[PDB]
Amino acid sequence: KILHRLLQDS
Amino acid sequence: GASLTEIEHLVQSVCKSYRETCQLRLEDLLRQRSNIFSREEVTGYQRKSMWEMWERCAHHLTEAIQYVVEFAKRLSGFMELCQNDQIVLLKAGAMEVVLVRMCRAYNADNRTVFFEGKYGGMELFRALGCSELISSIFDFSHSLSALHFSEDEIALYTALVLINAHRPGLQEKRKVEQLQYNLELAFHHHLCKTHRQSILAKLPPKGKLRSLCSQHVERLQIFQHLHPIVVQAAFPPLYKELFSGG
Ligand SMILES: CCc1cc(O)c2ccccc2n1
Ligand code: NA
Repeated sequence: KILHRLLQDS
Repeated sequence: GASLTEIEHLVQSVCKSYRETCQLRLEDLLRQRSNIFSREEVTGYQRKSMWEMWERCAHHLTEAIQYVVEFAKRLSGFMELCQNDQIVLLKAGAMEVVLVRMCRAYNADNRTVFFEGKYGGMELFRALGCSELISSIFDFSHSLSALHFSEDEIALYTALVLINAHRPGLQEKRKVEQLQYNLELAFHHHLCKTHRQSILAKLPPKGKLRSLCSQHVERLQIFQHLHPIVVQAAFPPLYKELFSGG
């Protein structure tokens, strides 16, 4: 969950 | 099939990505070296409960990892890999990059590390009940400090620690091998240009970084068995994603 969010947040 | 001009651009790009994603400027860490925890403060840390100390350490590790994620996102070619591969590389390598970055916050002159605003010895961490893991990390940081890395060398070396084509689970293994080969050229080109090729033989083997990460997960499992609700209710969600499996 967290890792996907950090990688998506541009 | 990268050229010399492209290799020099990659060196500058990695060094820039690293400078931008440092939690602490090296000059700030060096300027704090005389700011050492007193004996009363060390005693205070040693009297903390095992659970309070584990939560504080997991919070500090999580903050450091967040910067590594940002370093990866800025790293030329990383965002071009598929999301599965981005996650495989960060799950396997984030802690390894933090372990290498930690040598900047380690003062080899008195064997102290910058933690929660001041420098303290390994005795600061006695309440965790993972003496072997702590001493191995301090030994590792002491050995890296002996290499006298420049900020540009840490930048290039940490890019390679992260871009590792051997991680199990990579779907686009060839694409990662190509990025790893280009970063290896950038690193070795920089060392060659600055007459620092002697450090190549002095770098830790990949097995060393693997051993330290494995010891961390093992000590986490022991703590989790003793205080499961502390982990569930009070550990950072990113920390659990990387080291507990969610
Ligand atoms: C001489 C190679 C070597 C072997 C290690 O375990 C190391 C551990 C930490 C830093 C550098 C190291 N370098
Ligand atoms: Na150091």
